[PDB]
Amino acid sequence: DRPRFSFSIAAREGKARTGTIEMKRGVIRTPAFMPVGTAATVKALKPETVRATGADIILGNTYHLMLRPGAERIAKLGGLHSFMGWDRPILTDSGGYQVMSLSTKQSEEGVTFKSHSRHMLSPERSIEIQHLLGSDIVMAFDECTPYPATPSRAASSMERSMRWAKRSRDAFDSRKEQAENAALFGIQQGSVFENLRQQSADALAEIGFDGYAVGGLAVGEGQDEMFRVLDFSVPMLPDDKPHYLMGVGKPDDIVGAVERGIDMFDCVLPTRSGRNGQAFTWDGPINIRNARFSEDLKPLDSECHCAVCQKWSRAYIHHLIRAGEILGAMLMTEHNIAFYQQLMQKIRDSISEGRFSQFAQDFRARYFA
Amino acid sequence: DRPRFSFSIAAREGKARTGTIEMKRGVIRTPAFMPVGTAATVKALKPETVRATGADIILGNTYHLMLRPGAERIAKLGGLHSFMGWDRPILTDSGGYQVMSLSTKQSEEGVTFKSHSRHMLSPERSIEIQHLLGSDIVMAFDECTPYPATPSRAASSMERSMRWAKRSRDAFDSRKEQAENAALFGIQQGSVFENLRQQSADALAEIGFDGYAVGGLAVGEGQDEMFRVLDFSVPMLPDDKPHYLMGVGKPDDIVGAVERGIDMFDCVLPTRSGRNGQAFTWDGPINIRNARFSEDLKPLDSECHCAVCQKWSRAYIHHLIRAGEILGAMLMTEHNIAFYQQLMQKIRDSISEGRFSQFAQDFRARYFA
Ligand SMILES: CNc1nc2cc(C(N)=O)ccc2[nH]1
Ligand SMILES: CNc1nc2cc(C(N)=O)ccc2[nH]1
Ligand SMILES: [Cl-]
Ligand SMILES: [Cl-]
Ligand SMILES: [Zn+2]
Ligand SMILES: [Zn+2]
Repeated sequence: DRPRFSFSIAAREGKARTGTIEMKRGVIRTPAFMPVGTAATVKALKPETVRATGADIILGNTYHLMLRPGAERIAKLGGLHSFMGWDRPILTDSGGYQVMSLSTKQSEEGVTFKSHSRHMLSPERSIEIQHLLGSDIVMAFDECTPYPATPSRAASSMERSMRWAKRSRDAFDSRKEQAENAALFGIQQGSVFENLRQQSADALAEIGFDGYAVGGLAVGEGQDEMFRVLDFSVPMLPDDKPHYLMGVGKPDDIVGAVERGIDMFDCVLPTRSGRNGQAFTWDGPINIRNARFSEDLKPLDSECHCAVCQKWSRAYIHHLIRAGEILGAMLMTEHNIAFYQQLMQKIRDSISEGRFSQFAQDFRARYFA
Repeated sequence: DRPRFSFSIAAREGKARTGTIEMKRGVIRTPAFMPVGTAATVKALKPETVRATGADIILGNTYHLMLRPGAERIAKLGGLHSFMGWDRPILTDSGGYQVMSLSTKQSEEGVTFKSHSRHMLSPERSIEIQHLLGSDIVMAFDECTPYPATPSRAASSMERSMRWAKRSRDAFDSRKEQAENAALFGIQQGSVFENLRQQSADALAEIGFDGYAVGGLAVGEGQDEMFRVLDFSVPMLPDDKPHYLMGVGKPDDIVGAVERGIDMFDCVLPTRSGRNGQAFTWDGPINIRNARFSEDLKPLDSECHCAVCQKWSRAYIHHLIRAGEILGAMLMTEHNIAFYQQLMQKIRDSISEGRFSQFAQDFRARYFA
């Protein structure tokens, strides 16, 4: 039987790594992309279709699930895995980002908020909610500093996040069944400031976590600045644990983040933009609503191995999306998630073969041609 | 290789019949239920899922397809079968019902209408559109008399429909590829009036068709009156050809119509009401939105063999529908279409075994308990 948590690095190229996370509910191949399952569903896909695209793990949103259908209710029904029919690992976010994005009164104890009914989130309650859901990878409860942030405000926010990281650690460890069966990741903060990022990394490593997220990015800073912060921030984290870049991102963001040592990603882009008509291809994204696709018999992408590209034309999917048909959302989403997984597979294989730098260059030349 | 069209009756009980229609693109088991594929999609289902539920044939809507994406466009892309990915028989309605329901200037030539752009439908253009789509069962272009109708107006409308039935026959026969590969059904009209129904049946049998629809019902008259009209109307049609009741209906409508000699059905009820939260069960319909289902771990129906009932709870589907999630529409629709197909299978098996009258009684006692 698999362990609670084991991360093994099988191959490296520069800062990039490829390997596996073994957990009780399955193996996660890294670098990994996690489809987002907001309200206990990856939108427009059955779980078997999510798995068929190659996903090893999905993300669930604590903030949404605690509001609807409710964490205690999900626990009474047997947990999130049983409820939605996904039996593999699930990583849950802590709610700290979405509570400030979608709901607030902030204090050292936590955050009180009104649902978009009054509710409360603290390190202790966030960890408890993630336990009730039956999460496999639990995220510490933090504060995602807005961008831009002054050094003083970034420091105060990071310091609070580090105090909350210790509270998250202790709450997780107090719950025997959670501590024995799930993993806990800490979140580095510090905005764009190298000294704060170092202080945050040091605090998290002193507490000790199973993996380390780079928080506070993809908040409006742009790719150049995100990459600049990753350049110095990722090396500060323990090398032997997974590095998770939260909320990223576009295909080119993923490639460059892997070049900088990131092992895990999540983003709503493939699902949300798929429903809006944007399809990812190796020649860049296309908007299938465009009239130029109305009689195009080619698949969404000429090389993609997904079931959508084996079976339906651009012309048909164009019609479905223009007509507002549910099947349009289904087909666009399956293709986009499959494309993302094929990207991750090419990344993993190229690192394993010592040709990832060439892959990244070739990928960019074609994607942006 | 299968013939263009062969209907064979394998077993009978009273007025009920069970058998098969063999066509080039597949065999249709009768009595048959056709899921409705309005705009080149059975809403929220891949074609493989439609087939997995047991459907042998689907219905396409000429009125919608001629407006979006266009009949000539579908032909240029290879036909409706290729376009949507359904390789089995498709029956297309003629557009006459939907043009008056959804769009008008009526004349002996046809109907001119504004899209909900000005457009035209005549017997000749309707048959041509159905050819361009590549329909396997083509419906004659008619006029669905509103209910209630005075005897004079019902007669005038039926007489026009019979003139249009001859024009439909001649247009179909003029097109060699259509005449050799598709079938043509005529539509009986005459409102609720026995003498007009007889005149219409006689006119259609004189022209000669591959099958005969009972038109003009399920237009507000209620089940008692629909059954009363079927009592005298179905025996007027040729016994050796299929009898198609257009736009019907609820499970109990289907059972009673089979008792009266109907072989084919279509209805949006399972798909449309599924998206609205109504699930069919052997104990009657339920509305999954109801709070009583929020913690109900049972499947939608306790006996249903569909993939939804094998895998997900009422509680989960309740959550999805309340949240407006696409997967809720997908799961409700797959279950409802599967339920309808299981109903048709039980009907076919009970007729084959000479126990359909008992099945109908047992079905009604439980469904309405
Ligand atoms: C889409 N961007 C994004 N940045 C994030 C940062 C965090 C975080 N906790 O710092 C979480 C989710 C995030 N999503
Ligand atoms: C839902 N009721 C319904 N009655 C129909 C009658 C016709 C007809 N052509 O008489 C066609 C479609 C129909 N749908
Ligand atoms: Cl999404
Ligand atoms: Cl529908
Ligand atoms: Zn694809
Ligand atoms: Zn079912």
